[PDB]
Amino acid sequence: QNEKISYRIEGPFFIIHLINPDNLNALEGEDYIYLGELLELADRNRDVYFTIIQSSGRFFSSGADFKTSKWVSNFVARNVYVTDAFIKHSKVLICCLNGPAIGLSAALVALCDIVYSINDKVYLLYPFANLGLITEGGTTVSLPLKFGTNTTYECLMFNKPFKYDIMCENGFISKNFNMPSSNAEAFNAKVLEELREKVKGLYLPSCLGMKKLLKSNHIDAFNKANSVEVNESLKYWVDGEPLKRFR
Amino acid sequence: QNEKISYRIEGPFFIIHLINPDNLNALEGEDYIYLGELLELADRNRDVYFTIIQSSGRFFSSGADFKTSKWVSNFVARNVYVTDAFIKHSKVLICCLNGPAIGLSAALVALCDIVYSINDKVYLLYPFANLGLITEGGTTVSLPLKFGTNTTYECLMFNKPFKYDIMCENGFISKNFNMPSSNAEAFNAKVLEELREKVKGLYLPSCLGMKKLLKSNHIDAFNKANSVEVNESLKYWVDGEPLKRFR
Amino acid sequence: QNEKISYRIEGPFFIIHLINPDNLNALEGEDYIYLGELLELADRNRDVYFTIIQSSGRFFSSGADFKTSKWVSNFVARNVYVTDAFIKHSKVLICCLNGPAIGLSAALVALCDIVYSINDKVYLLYPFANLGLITEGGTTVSLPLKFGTNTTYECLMFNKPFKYDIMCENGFISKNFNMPSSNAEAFNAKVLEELREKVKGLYLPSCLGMKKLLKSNHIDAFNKANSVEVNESLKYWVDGEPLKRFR
Repeated sequence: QNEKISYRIEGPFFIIHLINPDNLNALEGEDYIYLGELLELADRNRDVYFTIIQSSGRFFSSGADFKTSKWVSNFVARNVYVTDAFIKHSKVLICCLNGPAIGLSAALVALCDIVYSINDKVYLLYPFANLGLITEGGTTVSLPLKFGTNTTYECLMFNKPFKYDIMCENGFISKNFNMPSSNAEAFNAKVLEELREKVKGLYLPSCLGMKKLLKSNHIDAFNKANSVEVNESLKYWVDGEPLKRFR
Repeated sequence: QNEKISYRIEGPFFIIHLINPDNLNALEGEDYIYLGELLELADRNRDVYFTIIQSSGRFFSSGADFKTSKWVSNFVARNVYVTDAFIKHSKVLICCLNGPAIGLSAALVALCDIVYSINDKVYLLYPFANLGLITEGGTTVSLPLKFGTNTTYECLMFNKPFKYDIMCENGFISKNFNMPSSNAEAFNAKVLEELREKVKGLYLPSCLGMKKLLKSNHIDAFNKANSVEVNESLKYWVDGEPLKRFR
Repeated sequence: QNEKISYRIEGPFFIIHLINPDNLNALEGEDYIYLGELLELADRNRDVYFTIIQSSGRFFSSGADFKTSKWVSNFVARNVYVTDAFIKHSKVLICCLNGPAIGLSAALVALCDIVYSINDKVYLLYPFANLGLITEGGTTVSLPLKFGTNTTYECLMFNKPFKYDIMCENGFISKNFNMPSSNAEAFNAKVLEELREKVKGLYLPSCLGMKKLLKSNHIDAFNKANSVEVNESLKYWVDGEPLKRFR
């Protein structure tokens, strides 16, 4: 197991927690892999109906941690594995956004089923054009779907944040808790307090039955997207440009 | 014919009216069937270009009326038939929302082409998780399409209303008449007054031509949805849980 | 070359300009064709990454210029060619909306990737029902996608504008410059000033790589749409009604 990311179960809630606020929860390849496996884990567990993903500090995650060298063949394997696990996960994926997210970790927020926000200073940022890359983590599908093509084009092409006012206008954030971003702990605990309230009286196997159908609406497109995003990425690595621009 | 639901024709407008406000226009299986047949009716009638669906009282409809017992094989046959008729209907479907709608009658509001609202206290509610069921009436497709996946997940998974402020933010309501919900009669009559204004000067066969193309965008998905929703539902009935939870 | 529409290149920006404000930039068939060819042009040019489309005066365009007569077989050939060129264009399409757009020129605004507006008095209008026609310029796909089915039905069926407040609520306008619509010149120049700012530091081949993937999400539907819109249109011409209603 891993000291940047913890997890526990709590009735129907399998809870994953990024516990490295000092480093703005930047994640390395093996961290993304681990995160992928925790989902595989919650997904086998027959008592779990909701995978909640929380973080810490002032950022949800600043994304990739930057510290023949086909280290990029791991970078790529990273993308595929973790993106696959989200796309396919059958439990209801909930993300507690305690601050900005960037890069692949931002793409993963966009694959979650429900998102809640600590306050209105949150944003998602996809700096691909800036690092001479293209879309990853299913964003080809996930961004236009959840924010619209024209907004997606404005943000991706010109490396601009999908800010909070955009998130509400498109219903991306299912609720804002409007709390200090000093206290991520209380926000994460407030969310789970309410989740515990909302599930009372429900028949949870219905939720999974319902996700099973809703998921079918785009599952093929999500997978197609993951596949072709990776293929086309290689054209960009072999050119070399991404590397020069890691500085 | 049937004493819970009336209808008349009025130039291009085939008007269907739920006329049972005392019982908050709850509908039984045969009522949904009848409603399905009235659409088949308007759909054959070559003078009709708009099927308007109005109700009465303080509710548009509270949905299913609850009053070897394979009565559920009728419940199921109900869903399939009436959902089919909406999906396939070729006239422009307009719904005059005089108050909340619940359940299948709420799903049918989501299949209508245009919706108008009496005032800002209207809502749609889909209590499937609460009755140990899954999605029905094409909601698998219709909700994410018209409100977005993240909002759909928040409302369905946790049995919460799609309230009015959500409906505007997603353009679901094409106009609010902002009238007392004492007077549904005047609201229904105001809507038809305006509809009569708006059609003047138009070439109505163009409207049907245009719906024919727009409809093609999701017709397969709607049908796939109706089919698999029903199949998967049976897994839930045979378990029994829906029944225990009718109390 | 053509005296109603100019163009120049300026680093990565291929700029097309409708320069006939006196006639509210109404366009004839051969004008739409030319516009189609300018795109084919920018699309071959390997130094170009953005095709910017600007206009002049108080209108972006009032659409079709109205001034055995199978002149309609040219009307139709017009639609197909120019709609094809937009659908398929691989450079990032940006449209600077200096005032209202109508008809096919409005449909082409809806095919652009990004749109900016001079001020909040802009609108798009699709008067097809009014001229006994159906959808053209891919609007069958483009309108519901970018504004939603219910709003699309309200505007098309009843010949009403997609006004500015609707455009923001659906993220259609990626930024409003809030300037006098006296001065279109300054607005067009302000847009290009900012575009020049935003591209600095980026790796432009990433933008085209990203559009290549995003475009794939609906390219088949757009093409299907162009094809069947044309086929079904002929049923309406042969009836004659469009012609009677050109007065």
